[PDB]
Amino acid sequence: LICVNENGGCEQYCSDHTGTKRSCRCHEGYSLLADGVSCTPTVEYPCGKIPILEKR
Amino acid sequence: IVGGKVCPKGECPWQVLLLVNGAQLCGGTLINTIWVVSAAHCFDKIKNWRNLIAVLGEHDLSEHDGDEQSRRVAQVIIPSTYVPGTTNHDIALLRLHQPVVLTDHVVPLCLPERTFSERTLAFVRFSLVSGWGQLLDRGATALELMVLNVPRLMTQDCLQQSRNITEYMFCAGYSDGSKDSCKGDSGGPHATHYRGTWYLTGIVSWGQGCATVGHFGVYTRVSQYIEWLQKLMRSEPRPGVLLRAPFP
Ligand SMILES: [Ca+2]
Repeated sequence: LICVNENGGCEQYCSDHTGTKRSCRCHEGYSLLADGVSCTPTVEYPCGKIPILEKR
Repeated sequence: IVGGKVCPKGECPWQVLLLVNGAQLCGGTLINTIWVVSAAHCFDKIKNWRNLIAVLGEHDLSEHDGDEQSRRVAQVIIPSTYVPGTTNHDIALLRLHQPVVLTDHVVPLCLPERTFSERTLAFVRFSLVSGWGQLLDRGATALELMVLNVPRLMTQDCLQQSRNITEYMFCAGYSDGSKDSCKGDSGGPHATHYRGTWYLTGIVSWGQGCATVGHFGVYTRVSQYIEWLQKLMRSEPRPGVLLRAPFP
């Protein structure tokens, strides 16, 4: 549903249509998981991710 | 940065260093491989526009390690509503002459969308600011990149906590003269963490002196400019080094 509250449960961006219909999205360089809310990197250096910490 | 710690090398991969004739000028944020967001006032007295340089991958200013990356700034874009010498709409979009190559040390900071940033990021309490500016009011700038975690206030609470602050800005920091960002930090990123990802929410702007007790830091509210930023990033380059684009 409308995704104004808690970011509609989206990891990144969402937008709510009509009523009860919502859709999460991701910044470029990312893809939305089958999960519906999670974004997973699609390139080697996605924005806002810190390689040295990411690689652990 | 007053009251901060050294950003470990690599953990502030989007931070940028602006140089004029080889001299430290300002900080900036990498949001893509050719685009750098900074602050308009950083260019008010610019010497030679044909000597503007952006350096990505920088950490320690006294040693070259091969991670540093240098690019000529090809264009500096400033909203029409910005008035040199003043502080409202303190934002600038720089276009690098050639792209930086993303690597473990050079990574862009996500520019979030208007809605997400206003109703979700705008509420995250603590964010990071960084730069090689002064380590104390009237003190010497830093050799290693500095970072400082600061709390964002409500425009209402900011005004009162001090007995000039448009909606294109927001306060953040502390009033006990112990923590803040200084000249040398202007144009650097105010970055917010959300769900495993950093996003650009503020640009280091002005503020009554540096770490001045009874005062908070003022940062450009990036969210008021996403669309402006995006329209320009998706446009074709027009001749000229310094360009003013309409705003809204
Ligand atoms: Ca260096």
